[PDB]
Amino acid sequence: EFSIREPNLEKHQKYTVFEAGHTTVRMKKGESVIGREVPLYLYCRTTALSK
Amino acid sequence: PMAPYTHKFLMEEAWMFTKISDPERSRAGEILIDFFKKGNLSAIRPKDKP
Amino acid sequence: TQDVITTEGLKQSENKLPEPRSFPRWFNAEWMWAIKDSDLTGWVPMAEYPP
Amino acid sequence: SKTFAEIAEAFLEPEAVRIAKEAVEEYGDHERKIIQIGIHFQVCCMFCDEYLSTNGSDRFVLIEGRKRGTAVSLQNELCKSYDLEPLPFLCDIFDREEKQFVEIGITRKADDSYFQSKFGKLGNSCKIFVFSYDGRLDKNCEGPMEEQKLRIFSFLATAADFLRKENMFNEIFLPDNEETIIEMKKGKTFLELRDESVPLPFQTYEQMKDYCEKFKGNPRELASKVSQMQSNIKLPIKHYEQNKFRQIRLPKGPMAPYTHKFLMEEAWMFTKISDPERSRAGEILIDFFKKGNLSAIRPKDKPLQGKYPIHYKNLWNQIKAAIADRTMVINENDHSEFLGGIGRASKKIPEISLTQDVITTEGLKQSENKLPEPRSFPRWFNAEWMWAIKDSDLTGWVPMAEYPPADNELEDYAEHLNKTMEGVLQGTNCAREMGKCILTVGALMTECRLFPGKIKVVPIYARSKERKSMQEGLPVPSEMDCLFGICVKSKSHLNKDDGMYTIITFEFSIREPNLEKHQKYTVFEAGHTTVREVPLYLYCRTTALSKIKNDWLSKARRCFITTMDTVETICLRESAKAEENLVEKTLNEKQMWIGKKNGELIAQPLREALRVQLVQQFYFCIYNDSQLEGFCNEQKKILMALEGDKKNKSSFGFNPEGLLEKIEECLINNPMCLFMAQRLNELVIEASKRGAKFFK
Amino acid sequence: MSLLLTIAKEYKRLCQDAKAAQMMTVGTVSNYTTFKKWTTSRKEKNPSLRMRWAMSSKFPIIANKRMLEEAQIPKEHNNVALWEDTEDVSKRDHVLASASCINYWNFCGPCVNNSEVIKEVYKSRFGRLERRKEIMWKELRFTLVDRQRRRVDTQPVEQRLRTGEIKDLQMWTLFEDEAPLASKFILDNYGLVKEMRSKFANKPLNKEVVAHMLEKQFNPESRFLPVFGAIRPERMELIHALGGETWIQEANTAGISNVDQRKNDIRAVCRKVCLAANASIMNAKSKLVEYIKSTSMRIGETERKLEELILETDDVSPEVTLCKSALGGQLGKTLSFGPMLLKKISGSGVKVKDTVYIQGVRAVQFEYWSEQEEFYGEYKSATALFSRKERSLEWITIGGGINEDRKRLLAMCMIFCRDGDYFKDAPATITMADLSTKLGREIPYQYVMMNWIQKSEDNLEALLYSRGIVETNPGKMGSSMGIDGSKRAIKSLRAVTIQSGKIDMPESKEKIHLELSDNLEAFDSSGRIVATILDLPSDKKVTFQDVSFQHPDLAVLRDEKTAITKGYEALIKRLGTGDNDIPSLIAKKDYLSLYNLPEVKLMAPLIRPNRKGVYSRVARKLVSTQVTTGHYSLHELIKVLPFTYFAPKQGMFEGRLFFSNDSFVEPGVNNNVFSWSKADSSKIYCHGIAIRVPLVVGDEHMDTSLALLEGFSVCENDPRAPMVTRQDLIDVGFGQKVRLFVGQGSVRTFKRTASQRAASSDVNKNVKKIKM
Amino acid sequence: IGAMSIGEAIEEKLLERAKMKRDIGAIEDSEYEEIKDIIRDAKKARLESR
RNA sequence: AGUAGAAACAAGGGCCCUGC
Repeated sequence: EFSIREPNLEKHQKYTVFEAGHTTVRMKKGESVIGREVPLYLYCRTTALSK
Repeated sequence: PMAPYTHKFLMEEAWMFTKISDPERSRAGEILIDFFKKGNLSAIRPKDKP
Repeated sequence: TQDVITTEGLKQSENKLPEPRSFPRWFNAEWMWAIKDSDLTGWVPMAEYPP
Repeated sequence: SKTFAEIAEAFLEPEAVRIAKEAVEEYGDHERKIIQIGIHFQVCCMFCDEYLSTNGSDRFVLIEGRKRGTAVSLQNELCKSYDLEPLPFLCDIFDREEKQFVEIGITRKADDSYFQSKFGKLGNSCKIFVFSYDGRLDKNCEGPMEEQKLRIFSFLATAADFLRKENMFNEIFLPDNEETIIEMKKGKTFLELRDESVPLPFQTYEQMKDYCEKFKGNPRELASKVSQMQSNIKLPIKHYEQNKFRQIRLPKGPMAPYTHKFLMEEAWMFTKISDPERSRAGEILIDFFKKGNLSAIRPKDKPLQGKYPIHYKNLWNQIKAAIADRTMVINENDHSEFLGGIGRASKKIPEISLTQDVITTEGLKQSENKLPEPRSFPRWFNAEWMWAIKDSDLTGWVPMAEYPPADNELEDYAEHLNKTMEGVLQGTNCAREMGKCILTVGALMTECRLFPGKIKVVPIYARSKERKSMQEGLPVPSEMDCLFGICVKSKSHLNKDDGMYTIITFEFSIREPNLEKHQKYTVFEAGHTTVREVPLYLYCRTTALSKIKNDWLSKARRCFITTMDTVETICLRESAKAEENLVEKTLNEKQMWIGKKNGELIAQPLREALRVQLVQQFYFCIYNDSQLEGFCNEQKKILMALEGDKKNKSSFGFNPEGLLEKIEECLINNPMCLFMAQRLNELVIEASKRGAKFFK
Repeated sequence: MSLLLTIAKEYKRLCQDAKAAQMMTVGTVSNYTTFKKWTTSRKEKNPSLRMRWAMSSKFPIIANKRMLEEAQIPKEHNNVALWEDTEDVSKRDHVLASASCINYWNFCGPCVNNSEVIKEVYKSRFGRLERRKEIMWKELRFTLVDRQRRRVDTQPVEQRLRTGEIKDLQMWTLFEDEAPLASKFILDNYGLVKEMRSKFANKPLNKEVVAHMLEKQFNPESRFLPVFGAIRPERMELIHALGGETWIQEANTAGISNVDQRKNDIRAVCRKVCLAANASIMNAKSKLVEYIKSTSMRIGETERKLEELILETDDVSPEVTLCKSALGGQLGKTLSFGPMLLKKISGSGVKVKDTVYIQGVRAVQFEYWSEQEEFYGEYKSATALFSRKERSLEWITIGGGINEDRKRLLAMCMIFCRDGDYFKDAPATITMADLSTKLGREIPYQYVMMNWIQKSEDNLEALLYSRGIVETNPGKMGSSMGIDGSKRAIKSLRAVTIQSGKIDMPESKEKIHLELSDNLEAFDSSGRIVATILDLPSDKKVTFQDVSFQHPDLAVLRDEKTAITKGYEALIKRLGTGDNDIPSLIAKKDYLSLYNLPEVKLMAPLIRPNRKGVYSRVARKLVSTQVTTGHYSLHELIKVLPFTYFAPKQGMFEGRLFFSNDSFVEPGVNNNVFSWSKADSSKIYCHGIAIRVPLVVGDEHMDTSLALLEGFSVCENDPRAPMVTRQDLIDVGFGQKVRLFVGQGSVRTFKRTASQRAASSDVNKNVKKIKM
Repeated sequence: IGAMSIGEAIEEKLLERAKMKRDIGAIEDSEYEEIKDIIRDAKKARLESR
């Protein structure tokens, strides 16, 4: 999964995390839209399921 | 130790790329391919050390 | 046989229990975030309304 | 590498390499010239650069890469077409917008010499450009186009760096016109010798060289000489089955006496509990002294056997005195001086100060080396071997490190097998002898390093741990410091390896001696000791060691490695053939012959046969000498013959009697060699009941 | 500082002596190496003995004195000595010390700010550790193992290089002021150097240690070992804990270190270009070399040129061989006949002619070798050791593990040796049509029979029948092979033997320089063929990732994106030196002359025509804003310039700048049409194709002299020009001269003018103009 | 490697480093001139001995 | 005295130094 909020060791224990380059955020500016770059993280995890 | 997160997906720390919806390509197999075409996924290249 | 058992040291597979854990200090934040209102809308589909 | 072409291909285009290669083949010059030519050729090429003229046509026309005849044809054709005068020599490039040939040169020397020679050779006929690998230019006309200069100088800079890095930036590979003949400077004396070292039929190196350079093969005369040599030789071939092996003949004389520095079977020990605070040797030797047993000893002037009893008695008294003063040192008096061989080193007499009268005064013949004299089979060796096989009432004699963690089944297997085997071996008597050697030699080595030129006092001790009973009774068994005797060194000035420093050994025992075995010792009746009361004896002698024996005895834990190797190999080989863990089974069941008793063979499980192999390896560590070296080196021929006999491979040999002679040559006064020779004879005897090739 | 003055005083005192002056005057600087050997030469026979006998002393170690005083390391800390004022005999500037002193330092000594740099210095060994942690062991089992001996690589390594390419890399990363002229490996692999440089800069380090470790990080340790199972550097590095002669520690180690994936990618690309060039009829040689040099590929993070990877690999496959042959790359002495592999052990021979009748009477020439030779042969999981004698398969032994592989290996050996009557009288099934010449290119009868076998299994059965069949003699029952490939039978083939246990691959550390023909068949100083184009698979479709075939023939895009890309390429090529190019204009702050370049004028037709005015306003703004101050990003002007050609106007700028084919670029964010990164600042990606920006000027991102090296060049030495350092080297004017010190003991003169031409063309063309 | 001897290379590099520092680093013109004088004297002595 | 092997050790340099 993709995320823009770095993790903390306690809440995110089952997760292996990386940093995958950067991305962009878009917000209003008067009558137009603008973009501010931010980092990007990738949260990897394994899990089971059932029917 | 504190109880960690358990749900399968991420709720608050999530993030999403968006695109306009086409009714002729409204399926998982197709939506994913389209998202890949504009090339924002291929740019995701995690570095080695986590 | 008995020699195989003595060789491999077979035993009954011990069963593990979940370790107890403490109170989460990230649940309230998740609840707060969930109550907010999302920029986009219409996520869950529903059926129509009869006459 | 591996060829000048491969080297040149590093910084040139493979095309220019192929061109310069064909060129050197045409002229048949030394192929170390592939390099210069390629460089020169490439410069000319990059000088053309595909430039164009006003007429949209090529401006420069190369002629260098072409053959010589073709080059002359084009040169004359151009001199004619454009109406130019024909030049005497060939050139490298020709241009059209100016209609005059151009010559390019290159050199490494930072001087105009090359350009002066070329300008004299060609005057002012055409345009000449000589570049230098280090950025210089000499010409007879206006400078070339800028780009040409930049590209050329840059290329030459790279080439010079590469060559200097390969050590090929020398006159050899980049010669001038003149220095193109490299040759060994055959002088005058060397030639005089070479024509003198020739084989017989020839008398001058020129004749030999002409005979070897033109030698042709004549297989028939070769076959004739081969057969002739095959007839005046008559190589014997002897199948062992027909020509059997006699027995080995041990020497004759008295018995070989005890030789190891320390006693093994007759050794008695005083034990105490070990406290971690007092752990050094010089301290343990005092703790044992306070309780009073060490002081109760008091030999008498009448020895059961030996020589020089007075010196030994006085030395023992001085030893006790020194221990009492808490300073483990001894003074140099007449007694110690005699037993330590202090002043008995020969005195030098230069010959410049020598004369015939001096010789006749005191005979000075050449020293007559007195080689050792023979011995007989030792009858006390089998007793030692059987005593060193049993447990000793304690364990942990030899210190060992800890086991690291484990992560896969392999390491679990490794730890488990290692624990069983070590537990079996750590309890024997051979182990306590190893521990005794380790610790005592460690102590002597340290002393020899710190306190040379000083007679010291070192104990013979060991540390162990009493065995573990069941949880009942006193748990956590204790440790123990054991003391077998006293040792003394004497001015170990090991200025150089292989030296010798005599030491002296006073040991405690409760078993009277034998003249045959304890020949070197000087025994005394000391007094009594408990167990009830029992007599006590004091074995005393003198011997030596050196740096090498110290270093090797201290490293006496190799015996474990070898023994473990043998056992594990057997077990895994048996386990693989069946694809199952047969390790515990192979250790508890597979039986190994050990010896004979009442004329029958004896066998016991591998788990209990390890001890025989361990003791064999320890004895190899103890009695090693040149004799044992040669013997163990010559017995393999016999074992290979034996194996060939077991598998019906019809062995043969060229001269077996000579082999037996070589073996028996190295059997002299060494208990291990003599013992093993008797046992090898008995092996072939016992197998002859099941195989051939051995005579009785 | 004061140290510099101290060095100057030391040099003066040393020159005052007489011998020192002579030795510092004669010869070149290389003598240093020599002098480094005549001093401090002393060895020992048994260092173990002397270690146990040396550590037994009081002060057995040496150590610096000033470093101890500065660290305030006392003496006799707690009645235990640590050192004493003396002078070792050799150094004369060191003082005796004891081993305890080392522990003292480690416990209460001076601490450096940080030491995580260690993880980078020793990347290879922390890499071992990391790969190990991700292994999942399994049970242990006992059995005999079939270990074949062979040459393999034990070090997983990315971007394996040569030795000449490292000795320089060790300079631009550590000793840059003392660096030599920029070599081609540097100018090409810029991002790599930048990467290795970012880690070891402004760090406290011992550099000799770091330099040695870099050599280790780029070395595939090649060893001749016994081996079992798959062959992968990840296993070979820990083979000691996977199996011996009698046991096997099962463990899955499949998903780690991703080495062979790169190699299979490389071979796929090579097969592609080889087939493409084969499509030609008269220039397959030049076509192939051109396709090779016009291609690039990504390796991990870095971008590498194909021709550079091909000259570094060691894949003995019939594809890599051809390429390495076209590029003049030497290679090993390994043969290849279809899918199998071969290697000659001994013997000799020479070509000879013979003929065969295809149907009725149709003479067809096929060659063979007239002598005896011995060969090792390798098919999938099956090995063989055989001998040929004058058009006959004399004997053969096999050590494979499958029946199918055994039969195929035996069959390909029989073909390779022209053994049988079929080579004497071909079968009816084959015809002149199947003979050869798909489109004119003949086919030797060998590969004819080859494909005839691969076509149907029954052809293979018949070919094996061509080998004599007899009754299995007694005793040989175990060492016999039927037609099915069974280890024993009642009737078996003739002169064949089987065995369990592979055969040891031979070995030779030899290299040979081969060549090739117009039909793409390599030769080795003899009529033997080591490789060809008939021994590789027919065809298959594959989607290559991270590849760049920037060549017309190897392209699938339409004229529109190609036009945009070619416009960007042309616009970058104007980034060189000399006035009228963009660097000079930026330096002069002539932001106006950029709008008038001819290159923007050639891309102008591509702009969206209905809004060309609006974009123009915005575009010009950015450029002026960047140029007037000096804080510009060279990768952004090159992006927006094509829009500044028309006249500004008024309108709402959405944020994107569109072309005429509904493909846009956005000023500030990377997208599919124009991308770049601060990591590798020497590339521009347009529609996936890569474009190399020259290194003439350096903007804020590029931060060293590394970015200026393609702008200088050597010229005739001039003592008038000034002498400067490598840092002031940025303040010279395009076309000026300056002297400089290079590497060691060398001074030169450079001129800030570039020369884009290379030697390849200036040599090839002039050569071809000589074969007439 | 190179064409200079050892003394030449040493001298040239010292002068270059002196300038490199005096330009920006912590060096004074007095120190620079002293260094340069020392070096020229050293060169004179080296070339004069023989 | 003793050691060891097919020759060497049982101190060596200048009262002081040392152990390839």
